[PDB]
Amino acid sequence: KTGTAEVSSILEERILGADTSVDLEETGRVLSIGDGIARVHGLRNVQAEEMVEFSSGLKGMSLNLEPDNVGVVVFGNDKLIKEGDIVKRTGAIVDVPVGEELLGRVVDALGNAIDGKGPIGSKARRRVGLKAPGIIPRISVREPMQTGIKAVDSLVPIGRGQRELIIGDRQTGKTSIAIDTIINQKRFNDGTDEKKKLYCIYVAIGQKRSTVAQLVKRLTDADAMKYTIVVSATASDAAPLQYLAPYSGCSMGEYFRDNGKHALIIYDDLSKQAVAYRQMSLLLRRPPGREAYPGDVFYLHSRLLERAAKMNDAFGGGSLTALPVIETQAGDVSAYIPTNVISITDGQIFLETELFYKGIRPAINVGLSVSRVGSAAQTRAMKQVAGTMKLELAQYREVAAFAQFGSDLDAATQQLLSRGVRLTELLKQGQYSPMAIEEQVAVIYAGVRGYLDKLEPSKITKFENAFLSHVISQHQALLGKIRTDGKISEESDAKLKEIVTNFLAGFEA
Amino acid sequence: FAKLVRPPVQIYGIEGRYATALYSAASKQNKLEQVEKELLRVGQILKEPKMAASLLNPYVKRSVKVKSLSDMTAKEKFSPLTSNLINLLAENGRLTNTPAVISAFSTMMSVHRGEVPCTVTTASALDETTLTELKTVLKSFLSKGQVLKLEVKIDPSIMGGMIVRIG
Amino acid sequence: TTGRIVAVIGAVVDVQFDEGLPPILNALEVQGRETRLVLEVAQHLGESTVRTIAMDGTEGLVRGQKVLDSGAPIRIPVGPETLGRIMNVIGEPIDERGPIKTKQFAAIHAEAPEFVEMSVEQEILVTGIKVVDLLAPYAKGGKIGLFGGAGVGKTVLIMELINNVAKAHGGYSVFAGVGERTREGNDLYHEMIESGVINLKDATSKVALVYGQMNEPPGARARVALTGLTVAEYFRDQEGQDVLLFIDNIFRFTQAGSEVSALLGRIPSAVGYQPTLATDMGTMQERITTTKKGSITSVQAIYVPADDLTDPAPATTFAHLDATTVLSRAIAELGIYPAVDPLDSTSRIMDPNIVGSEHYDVARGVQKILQDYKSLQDIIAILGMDELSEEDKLTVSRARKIQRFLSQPFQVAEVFTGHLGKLVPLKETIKGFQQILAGEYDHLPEQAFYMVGPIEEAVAKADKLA
Amino acid sequence: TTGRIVAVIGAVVDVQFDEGLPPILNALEVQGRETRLVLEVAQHLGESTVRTIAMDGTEGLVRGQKVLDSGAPIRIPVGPETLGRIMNVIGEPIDERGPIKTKQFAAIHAEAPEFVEMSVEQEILVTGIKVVDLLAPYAKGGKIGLFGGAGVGKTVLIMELINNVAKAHGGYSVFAGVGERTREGNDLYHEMIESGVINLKDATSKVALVYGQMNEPPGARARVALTGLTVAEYFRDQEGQDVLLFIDNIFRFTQAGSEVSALLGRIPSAVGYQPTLATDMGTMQERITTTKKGSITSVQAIYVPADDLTDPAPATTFAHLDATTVLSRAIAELGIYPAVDPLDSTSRIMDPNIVGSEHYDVARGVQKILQDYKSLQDIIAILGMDELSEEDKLTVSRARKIQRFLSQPFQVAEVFTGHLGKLVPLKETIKGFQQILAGEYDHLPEQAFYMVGPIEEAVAKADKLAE
Repeated sequence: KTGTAEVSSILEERILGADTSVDLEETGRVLSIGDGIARVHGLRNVQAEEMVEFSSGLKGMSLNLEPDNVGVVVFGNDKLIKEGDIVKRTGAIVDVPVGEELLGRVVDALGNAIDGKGPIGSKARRRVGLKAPGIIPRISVREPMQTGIKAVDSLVPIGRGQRELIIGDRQTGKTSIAIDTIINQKRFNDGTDEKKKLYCIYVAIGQKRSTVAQLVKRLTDADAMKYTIVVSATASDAAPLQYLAPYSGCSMGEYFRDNGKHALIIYDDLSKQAVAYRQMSLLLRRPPGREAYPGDVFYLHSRLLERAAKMNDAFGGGSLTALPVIETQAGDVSAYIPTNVISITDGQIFLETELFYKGIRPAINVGLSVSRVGSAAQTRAMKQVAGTMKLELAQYREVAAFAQFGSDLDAATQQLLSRGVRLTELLKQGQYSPMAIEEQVAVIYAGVRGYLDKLEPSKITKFENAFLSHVISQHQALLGKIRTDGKISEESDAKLKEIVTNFLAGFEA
Repeated sequence: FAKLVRPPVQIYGIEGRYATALYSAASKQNKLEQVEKELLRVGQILKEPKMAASLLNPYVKRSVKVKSLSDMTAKEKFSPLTSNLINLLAENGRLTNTPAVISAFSTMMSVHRGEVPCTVTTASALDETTLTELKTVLKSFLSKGQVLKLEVKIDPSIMGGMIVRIG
Repeated sequence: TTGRIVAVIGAVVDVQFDEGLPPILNALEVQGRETRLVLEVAQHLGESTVRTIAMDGTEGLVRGQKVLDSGAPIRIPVGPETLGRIMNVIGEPIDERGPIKTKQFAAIHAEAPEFVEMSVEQEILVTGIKVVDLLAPYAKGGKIGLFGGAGVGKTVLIMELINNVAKAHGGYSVFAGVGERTREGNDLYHEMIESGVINLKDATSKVALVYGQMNEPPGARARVALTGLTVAEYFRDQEGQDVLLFIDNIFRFTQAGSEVSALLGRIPSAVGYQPTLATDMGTMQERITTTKKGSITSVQAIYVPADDLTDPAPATTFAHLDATTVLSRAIAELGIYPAVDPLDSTSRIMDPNIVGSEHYDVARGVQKILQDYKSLQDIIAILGMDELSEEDKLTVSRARKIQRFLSQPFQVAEVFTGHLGKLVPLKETIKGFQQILAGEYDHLPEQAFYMVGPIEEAVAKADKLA
Repeated sequence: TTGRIVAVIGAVVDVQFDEGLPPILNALEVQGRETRLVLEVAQHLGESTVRTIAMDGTEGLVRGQKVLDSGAPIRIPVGPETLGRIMNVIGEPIDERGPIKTKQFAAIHAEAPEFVEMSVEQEILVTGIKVVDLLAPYAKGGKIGLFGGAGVGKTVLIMELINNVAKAHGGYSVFAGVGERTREGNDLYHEMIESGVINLKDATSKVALVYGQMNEPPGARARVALTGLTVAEYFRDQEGQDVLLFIDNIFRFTQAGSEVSALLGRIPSAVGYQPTLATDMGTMQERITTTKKGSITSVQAIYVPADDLTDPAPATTFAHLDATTVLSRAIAELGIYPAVDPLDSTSRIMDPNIVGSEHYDVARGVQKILQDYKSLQDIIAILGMDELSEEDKLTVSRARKIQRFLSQPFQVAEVFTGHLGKLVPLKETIKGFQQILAGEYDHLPEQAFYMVGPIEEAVAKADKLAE
């Protein structure tokens, strides 16, 4: 600024004051350009954070309203442009297309196809620049919500509207898991309780197309894509795009939320997003901070996440359940933003690879995993069996305590350990394994009531599949019932037991 | 925007980033010289405080400092784009800096085609020289002046020290 | 005076003010804003350009907007008419119940009580959580800093404290939700409604809420604190009311500040932490006392940054504390609700004079054992189940009893803990432990002490199985 | 359009163009530097000045000098004649046998191919080497990063793979020796030459070599990456080919980027990085793929600085991969080559499905045992033994056999090893370890398992090792 236009060309005419007179106000000439940062001279009158439009067609946005020029993050190329290029105002900040036809659709973060399903239709467009709802506008989470993963639904019993951190490592199947959850939502979407229909928004944040491609392919396979947006900021992305993607997502899901719908956004992951943004700030020489990160990216997110909610029905009728993902790298949440984030959600979900290495998908460090919420995010159902199990794993862990000290100190515990092992078997949960609760509790019940202590741990699982098919086939009645009861009923138990015993008996013998 | 035009000297820009504007500006429209003289004038037209010292006084509002220092006065016949650049250096506070732009400038239509080599005493004395021919010698002859020991010395001009300098 | 938007680069707004720069902290009102867009003047850059801070919403702002200075800081409603009402920083409802009908206005700053203005009164108040009384005495005017696991203990505790207190102590509370999670406020709300101590039919709530939430600029989040202070100063000074000032999170303030220092161009102190971190605090704590009229005892949530304290920020904080409750996650993990790090749920205060001399002593016995107990524990990580050199085991176990006994089930967490409420009236507490020191619990085994109210109930519970 | 070099601060060449600036990225030919000095426009610095980058170095430049835009970005020779050649960025004969006469030219730029135009979900390319496939099976056309400290036989190992595999592979391959020791490349060359796969009689080979050695000025090293890409892309799609893309080392590439980042007047980053690292990569890695038109299985050697992975750059890196070979410096340090940390070298691509469960499971048990086994290792390490559990002992030992069983010596490089110990076709692999799972072997040695091939023979060796 202090050089440019103090030096000629630019300056060289301002002198006269003849140079459109000046204008460049609803126009700009690219003052300097390099590298997706169009310092654009002019655009002078501008809104704040206006998305502007390029002579290369393209967008960039005038975030930085400087008194001279506009720091424009150009969301892309520099090989198009060469300086002085005309930037025409749009007078307008971003709002993003939103709609419900995005359900069934993979778009880029532009909310434009990449799907190669031709184009999407854009019904609505809706602000990304839209704030979070209010207290009363929210009615807190009531629901449960099944990922179809006993462990998950049990130990983090999730409702909807809920902001909750998914955290876990590098392609560790975590994402597989995340998919499986998503797969689970299918049944609800094949169900008809809208309130159990969770519209999935998979924000792919900086996640390379190839990586998307299989994955999407997987979604295709699940067909569940039909109620699913895949908001796609792949790795290739211009940073503002990757960056942008959540806010975009944010407009759409709140929309759903507000359209009564219970929306789910999977942000995978903001760790990357942040890089992109940070990078963006920093490039603007809007300097870094802790962990090189400048800090109101948190505000960005805090606010972002404040936009995820469970609406008071009078106030929205729906939910946007936010399942952010931060993919930890070495489980690292020392990671600034994780430290922050830890401070942000109403629990966070810890994954432990080791279980994974043990084979055990899931990975979980349950001990560290939390839904503080838990129960607001649940139902009667699970609690009746699960409480004890959690506790019992506490015990199991406890004798792993005394595996920080030891291997044997009680008979009981030789049993308890046995029991513990049993509980472990159940917690091995395949990837691509979406469930209904009744199964989840079902499978829990025998063992947690001891009757699977009576079996080879490896075979528990075997039982379970088999068992499942048994009831499915047989006790379909019941399955209807437990499902009816939305809980485990005395009847169901007893009958369950009876079944169980028979099944158990057939499996065990 | 424009395209590069720079009178001989020419310069480096930078407090002459303006100069260079007018090394294209003045140059173009070729009131090159009009302003060339303007500048000269300005120099002392400048030099006395007043509505100028005004700036110094931070608390005088630049806004109206321009409308005073340049309104009635610096447009006294300094205007074309000249008041506007005044009013630019004005804004851009490059007013205390302005002399140097003139300096910089003024080696411009004349001195634009200056004389450089660094030469003992009152060395070169910006003129004009044509590199194909010698011009050097001539000059020297003209004078049998300068100071050359006090002024530039037999060490440069012919190493008084060097014989010392080997050891 | 008037300003011009000349540049907005994020919430750092340079306004070139078109006229006289009045003092800083002047709230400027942006014209061309269909919001109450307060800017706080931040620096007089000179030639009437200020660096100002946006606290309100953006994206749309004209480079050229018009700013009209309120010429002073914000004036915001202060006075009792805030009770019930959930006001944001701007004193404006966010109760969504419409007006907050104080007709007294205030600059959100306030002054720092002089040396004489210490009506600071050196003694414990109580609200029945065992552990507290026991370890860390209470203060009239005092800042107690509560560290730990929000919404799993720290917050949870706060809420209980809130729960017992507002009712029990008359002299109100102020809650300033600094970067509050709307959601938690939602929840809280519903709890408050439910509890009805947020009186609304009679806005005679025993609590005022001031919120400067997550979805707000740091500037916004930062200032709700001052505001809240101003308000509370009303209740103390004016209303006598012995406010409990619940802050969640001063840390979120801290954050807002910290980013801000940078953004202000400015240098921040260590680790990036705003260098004025302390002064903000300092002055603010100095904008506290027990005045003659009242007491503002502050109850402070501190996101224990990285659960670190060593951490300069909490390092600073400590200077201002009158009690600190540092939870021990191990303890939280140890179940124990309360989830204490008792050794650091501390108060410099406590003395056999200050508390019961007994109290003190009993406590000293406890503090002692616990110190020691750890030492033994170290052997146990490498050397036991429930057996070593038994006397020594005994102390361990007792320490466990004590431990267990510290666990005080909590009603608000019949949901969270799964466990219902217990409040242990103080003697019953002291007696409880004092007895443990007296060790009759031998006759009575240990474990049942885990999560009980008075010590007996554990006895009942044990016996029924023995 | 012409510029004159106005500021040279190193090979960051500031050219002030005195008129029109072509868009950023134009390859410029400097008018004077016959030392074919391509400047790539990097920035339009403003006021018709660009920051351009010398690929090259600079000594002798007069501040002044005229630069003439080469009017495009780099045009490079492409097509098959680059096979069996050493190309640099500009495809010059570092074969040093004269040109790499092509038809085709290229902007060394290429972008990410459409997502739909990719193949969506790939199918396993088995990796031969028992340990390797087993724990990390790859995808045909996959991007594998081999994290590993270079030069630990790291490099040797890749070569050996090449040996096994690239040999075993038909299609074509692209080899990029970036930043690596010219000396090793020299030998390698001759070795390929020798191999005659670097055909001494085909301009082609089946493999094209592209080099961006360390001793170069950065741009050259940096940009050879795009180049190599362009070619391989050329072959992949155009030649429809199953390309193998060998990169040694992306690390030096990344480093090259980072190094400049500062100089580029940008901020460097954490650790000094290129803060654009991600975008660079994202876009780049996405330039990479196996589309439908061909497949590039890209084996990308990754020097990992101080083996710090944690170290953000590698932290990033991971995204780009879908198979990681994480070498354990410790294991390598045990001489044990295989040296990998395989509970760190990963593919989710191992499957009960794709890899069938047997393999898979056998692996899961393995991964497991080992994973547990390390955990103690340390404890016990100082905490010695027995007042314990000896079933653990069994696993420990077993783990150790297995451990050793992963080891296969550097077959070929008898110069380094003197040892052979072969490759294990996959069923035999599964079998091998599975048999150890059957633990029959267990009264047997440990180094029997060390540096071999087929478990049968290993067993044979066990017996033999038992004298």
